[PDB]
Amino acid sequence: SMEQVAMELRLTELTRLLRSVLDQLQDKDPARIFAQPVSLKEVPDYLDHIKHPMDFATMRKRLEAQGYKNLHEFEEDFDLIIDNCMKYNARDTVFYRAAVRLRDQGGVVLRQARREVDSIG
Repeated sequence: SMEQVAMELRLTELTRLLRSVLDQLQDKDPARIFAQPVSLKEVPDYLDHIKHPMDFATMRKRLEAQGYKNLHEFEEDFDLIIDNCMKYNARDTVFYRAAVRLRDQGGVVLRQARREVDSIG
């Protein structure tokens, strides 16, 4: 139907905006701490601690299958990256501190993305 096509054009445009948002978020992680999944070879107990792992590569695979229906879903996954790290790692670590910085800096980007998703519809 033409209605289905139009919904698909909206999904595609959301996907384009989310890709730019994701690049901007990942620049706030110049150390690449959050680039890839936590390795189960190197942290074999990780899944006893963290139930829903997340990382930027995993987000990127989802995005390119147009798997985010809205910004809420995308923010949930970004929040998991930060929140998993701040539970698994202690306050006095390079990992926890990188999370806090990504959160603070990413909040700016997300504040305007929420306005752009609303605005462009």
